[PDB]
Amino acid sequence: KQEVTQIPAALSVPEGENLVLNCSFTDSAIYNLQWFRQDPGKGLTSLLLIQSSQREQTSGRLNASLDKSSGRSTLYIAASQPGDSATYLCAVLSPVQETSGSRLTFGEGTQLTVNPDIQNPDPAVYQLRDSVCLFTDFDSQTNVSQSKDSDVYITDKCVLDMRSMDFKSNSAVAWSNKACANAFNNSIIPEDTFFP
Amino acid sequence: GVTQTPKHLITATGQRVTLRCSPRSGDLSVYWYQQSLDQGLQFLIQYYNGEERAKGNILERFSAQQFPDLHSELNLSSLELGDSALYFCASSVGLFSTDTQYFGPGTRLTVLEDLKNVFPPEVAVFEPSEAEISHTQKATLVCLATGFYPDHVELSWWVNGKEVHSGVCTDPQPLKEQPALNDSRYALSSRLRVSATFWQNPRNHFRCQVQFYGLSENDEWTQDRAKPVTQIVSAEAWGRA
Amino acid sequence: TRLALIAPK
Amino acid sequence: GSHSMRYFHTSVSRPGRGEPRFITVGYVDDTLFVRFDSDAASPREEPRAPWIEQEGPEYWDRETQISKAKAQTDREDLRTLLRYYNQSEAGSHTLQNMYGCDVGPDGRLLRGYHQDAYDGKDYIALNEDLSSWTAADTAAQITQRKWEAARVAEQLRAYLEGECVEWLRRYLENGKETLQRADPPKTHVTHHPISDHEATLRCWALGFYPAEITLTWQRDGEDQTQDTELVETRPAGDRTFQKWAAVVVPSGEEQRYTCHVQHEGLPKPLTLRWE
Amino acid sequence: MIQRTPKIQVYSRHPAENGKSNFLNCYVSGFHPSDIEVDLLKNGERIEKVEHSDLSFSKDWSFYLLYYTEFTPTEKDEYACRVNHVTLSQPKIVKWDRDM
Ligand SMILES: *[C@@H]1O[C@H](CO)[C@@H](O)[C@H](O)[C@H]1NC(C)=O
Ligand SMILES: *[C@@H]1O[C@H](CO)[C@@H](O)[C@H](O)[C@H]1NC(C)=O
Ligand SMILES: *[C@@H]1O[C@H](CO)[C@@H](O)[C@H](O)[C@H]1NC(C)=O
Repeated sequence: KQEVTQIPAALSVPEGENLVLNCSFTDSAIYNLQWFRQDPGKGLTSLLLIQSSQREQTSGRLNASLDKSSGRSTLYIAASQPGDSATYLCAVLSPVQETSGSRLTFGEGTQLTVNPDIQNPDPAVYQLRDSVCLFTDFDSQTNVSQSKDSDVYITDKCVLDMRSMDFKSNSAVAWSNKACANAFNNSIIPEDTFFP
Repeated sequence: GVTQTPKHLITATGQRVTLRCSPRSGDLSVYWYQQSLDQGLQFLIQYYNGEERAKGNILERFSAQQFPDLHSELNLSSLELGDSALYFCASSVGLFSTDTQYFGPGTRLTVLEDLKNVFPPEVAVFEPSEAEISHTQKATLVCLATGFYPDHVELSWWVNGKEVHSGVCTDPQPLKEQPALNDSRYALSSRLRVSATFWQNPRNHFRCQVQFYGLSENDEWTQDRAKPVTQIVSAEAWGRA
Repeated sequence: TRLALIAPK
Repeated sequence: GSHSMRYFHTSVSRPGRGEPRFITVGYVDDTLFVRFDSDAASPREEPRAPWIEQEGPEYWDRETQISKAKAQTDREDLRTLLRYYNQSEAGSHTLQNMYGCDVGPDGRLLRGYHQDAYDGKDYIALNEDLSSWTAADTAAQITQRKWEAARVAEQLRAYLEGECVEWLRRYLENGKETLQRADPPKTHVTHHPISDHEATLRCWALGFYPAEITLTWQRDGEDQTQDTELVETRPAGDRTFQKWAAVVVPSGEEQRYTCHVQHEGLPKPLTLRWE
Repeated sequence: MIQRTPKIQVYSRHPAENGKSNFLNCYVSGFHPSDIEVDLLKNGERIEKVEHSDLSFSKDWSFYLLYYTEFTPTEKDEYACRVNHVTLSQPKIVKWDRDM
């Protein structure tokens, strides 16, 4: 009967703003409530562990509240950084009627995407040496749309970080083995995008 | 922390697999979880000092045990398509309700009907554009692994024999090349951006390494082409000007 | 109400 | 005045007769309001006070599962302590736990409790600061290092500072007519001549709540505490208590002895004589 | 091993009167361990349908129990409580005195 629901399922916010992640459970008979982050390729990392009778926990920029009488939990993330991008999972330790021991009950999770602020935008589309086209250096407000034709392959935006230069840049690749002038025609590209 | 073996596993239906786990030094209780697409993270079974503690909605064809050395094994027999999921192993010091569990890297299992659709990827690197070099004073290499099934791939960049993570971006999930087909081949793209002065030096060597996980040796291969076994396919570039 | 605590000795 | 809520636990192992016997009870002041026994046909948290019966099914489902887990955890501890003290698995052993909180007249927390015992002697106890332990021997120190690493006292402190006082106030208001309405004792004096020259004057106090009471005899106004036979306060069986005090008096000097009864149910202390 | 002998008090809930229904109580306390044999006697015979309270202990960890059942006292019938414990080699019997 113990069921955990997390809302929303996805949340994309600009860099720096504060965040509110919600979690609810049905059976109020719990031993503790935890918040995990799940990075792809790696396991789960414990962020906050709220005891049964406690009401809140804090660690760094993270604050989480617990209300068993209402069966709710909220995770506050102050000054969100791009490194916080992960799937945040809400778990509950609680028993089940007529069974041996207690277990953890997880929610579906909230996929958080903290988009980085581009200091100096510079949209451009280049062409690379085939052994593809590179739409890069566009602001976070730029939306990458999937190609209409199935034979034309287009990926989504992706943020690389050159840490030695304090440089972040979004990019996307479009190719087809059938020109870079109409590869990103479906996406709302800025007209100032430079075409060499 | 927690170690799980193997890392990936691709086998056919009706087969039987074994997943090994090793808890942390001093941890006496071990946990097994299942993370699929249609159910999320779900508890399976828990052992404490070689004895079963808690048990979830685990199938009879799933067998688990804990040995006196505290490591655990999970036998998934008579595999179905729905058994394809990500299986995690966690451990704790004991049974304290005020403590936390520590999870391992997991084991990714994909169950297929017939294995005739498994293919290793083709890796190719793309040299940066001279227009990007003259405009941004930066050089971006793009790697692309095409035509592989399933999506058990791990991409990495190597510079002068050393793996690099700065300036590296990779797609979060591979895309289907023909999404109309249910057994479609996948594709994955990655980028590496360095300074234009670093790329112009012909002394630097760049390597895109794609780690593919394929068929294990327990599966019989009766086809003309080579067996798509777990292998590494790579492409490289040297840079000029 | 009762204390929810599992603390083995 | 001051009020308290306490939970008692007892696990007695029976090697060969099945799982250990587990009985836990809950009290508010001197009033039993919940019980759980593992030997019952249906082990459930059962009510023992009419004011607690107004809680929903989610209340009794929670306290049942918490008592069942407490029973199973003590079964693991009974086997654990066998290795700590190097004892045979053939003998019967007892594990006892008691936790609770006291509140003042303003409802604020006065003192929180949590202490365990094994075979009748102290094992480990939560200190009054709710942030440290007191172990009795080297075996309890093994438990102490485990609970400190698992941060057990942090959950105890949260419960004694929050849930223990909040739910105690709820019980005091829902049972205000029985938990905050004191029952005065019915008093009378009996005469029992032993010899032709001495008699026994017994001052009875019946049907009072709470159990805290003071019976004193006065001979011409002087306390006869040295020669007063006093029995322990005993339950009557209907939530009330009983107690009597007897003094051997010579025949002919009965009116020179007076009984004095002190009780919170009495606005004024009562003085009675043999009549 | 701590072994403490039980204290015994046998009494009635209400002041006894011949011919009126009442409750005969036997309150044992201050004993360790918990396992104890308590029987209410009527003229030496074990009374059946005797109920007891839930087990509990005091601040010194010593237990206590209240055994009780319905009865109607007469001037001819003698009641008593029989208690056997590990601390008692002889089964102790305490007669019921109406004035105590
Ligand atoms: C999450 O909980 C907060 C708590 O007040 C509430 O204000 C907010 O509306 C909730 N968010 C959603 C999406 O329901
Ligand atoms: C881009 O377009 C999609 C279209 O469905 C929309 O859902 C999304 O909010 C837009 N913005 C971003 C940043 O994806
Ligand atoms: C589980 O699998 C292992 C290896 O595949 C095998 O040796 C063992 O017999 C199986 N069954 C059990 C109960 O371990």
